[PDB]
Amino acid sequence: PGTHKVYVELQELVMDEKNQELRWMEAARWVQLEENLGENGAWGRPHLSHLTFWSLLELRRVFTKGTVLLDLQETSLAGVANQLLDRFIFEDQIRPQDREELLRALLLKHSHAGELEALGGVKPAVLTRSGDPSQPLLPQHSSLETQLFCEQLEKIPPDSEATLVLVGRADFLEQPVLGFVRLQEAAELEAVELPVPIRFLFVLLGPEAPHIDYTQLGRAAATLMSERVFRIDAYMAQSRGELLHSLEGFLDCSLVLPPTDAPSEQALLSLVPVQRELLRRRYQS
Amino acid sequence: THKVYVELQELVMDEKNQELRWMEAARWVQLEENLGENGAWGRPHLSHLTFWSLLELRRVFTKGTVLLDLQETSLAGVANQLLDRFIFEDQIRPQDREELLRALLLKHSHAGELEALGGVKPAVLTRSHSSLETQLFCEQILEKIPPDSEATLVLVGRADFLEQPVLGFVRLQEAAELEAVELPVPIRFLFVLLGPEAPHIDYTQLGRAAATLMSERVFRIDAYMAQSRGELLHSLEGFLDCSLVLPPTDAPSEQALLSLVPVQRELLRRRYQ
Repeated sequence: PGTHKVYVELQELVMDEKNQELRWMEAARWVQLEENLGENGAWGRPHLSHLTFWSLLELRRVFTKGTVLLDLQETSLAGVANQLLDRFIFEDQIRPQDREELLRALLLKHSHAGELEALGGVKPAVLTRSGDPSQPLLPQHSSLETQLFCEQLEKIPPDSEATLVLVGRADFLEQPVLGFVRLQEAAELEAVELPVPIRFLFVLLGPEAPHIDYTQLGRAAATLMSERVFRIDAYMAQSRGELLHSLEGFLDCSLVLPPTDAPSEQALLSLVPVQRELLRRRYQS
Repeated sequence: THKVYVELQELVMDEKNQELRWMEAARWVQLEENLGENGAWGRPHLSHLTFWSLLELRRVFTKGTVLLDLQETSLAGVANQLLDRFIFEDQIRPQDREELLRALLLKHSHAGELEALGGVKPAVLTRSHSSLETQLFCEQILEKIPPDSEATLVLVGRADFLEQPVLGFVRLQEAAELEAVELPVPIRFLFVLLGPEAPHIDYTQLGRAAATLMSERVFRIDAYMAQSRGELLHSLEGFLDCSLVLPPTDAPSEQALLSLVPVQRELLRRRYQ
């Protein structure tokens, strides 16, 4: 009752091919393991969530100055978006001119995998000063997980609550912004098709910047939400400082594996004690 | 192109005489080997890195002091030019120059001499917990080094009088066999990481990150043909692009690490092409 297991969904602002109207569509989901959604429309193989260094860099940077709304007494996604944008303006995260377009982007239709066969496809999109969507200026890199696992719901616990992670690109925004919202009571939103109530909202919006991949940033946020210690801390957090402390503990026990010319598959096994001790340090203090 | 042998040395004190000196801490030939207490080299292992180590390595490399094709054959001249360029780039004050020169010119001890010293303890420079790798690999060379190999020396120290952490990257015009520091192969690259006590900075981890960076073939080639600090920075950004982070997870360790094999093989496909 105090804490629940968390199902995480990552959704990205994308362009559909048939009508060229930008819409929210899920890209990956976390039920104790990450499943990615390919271009064909079938979920890939579940796998352990590996994070890039830059994604964790940017997650820490946007979380340090991030906006958090804890125990927010609201039930609808529109009201939550209104409150988050008001707190964004209060914290100088966004300018008041950005509010109308950010709101109009937040209540777009949240689609799922079932619409991929109906629609022509999905393409990455960037939201402009007006309502028009654009083609991203920075070079496009295909998703690594899509290239690895994609190309070829009964596991959800009954008392689990959902977490929605929304990543979007907006060229008119001055800097990337983080929005973390914990609802006072878990509420069923139209954003998630599943009958799992929503407790947490992750909103990561920003302009195109070097070393910032918003898909990878959303993956890092979702992996952090799927971590047991951070999940408990987010449930019990009463301020942004507790979330930041949990994130520092998360990064202290993260294992960074640098490039090496010879992947032997046996020198990798030499880091089993390292992984065990890092998990011990994460679980103890 | 040359094969590398990286050597990490740290500023320490000896119990018997309380004298500051540079002590062997780890070496890189093909995998990382750490020196623990009692003077026994640990098991060879993959050079895993911490998030904060690579963080601060990038931070101090961005403001790094880079000397390339330096025409010196002794450690004293390299140190003199390095602190002169430190003063020129305003990394350190001119008053700390004498003390830093005194520190960089202390005796460089090695594995064989550790037992005769009656122990070695970590030290911090004044102006006047055990390592994870030791805990997990050390509780229990010339043949391996290729003939046409050149060595890298990573010098790591703590100096409270310094205001900020300072990185100095020196590349020699010709490989030199320094008399002060004895190595099986001549020194070419010289990493100098100094600074005060600061949050999220473990200087052992900074030196390990620098040594792992220098052991990487692509960065080694780039530093061989680098002509400015920007090229080194770009190679470091590519290194971090290919860097993979494993978050703390409850999966079984063997399967958890084996899942990273295809991710690594894809992540390094165009790096070595």
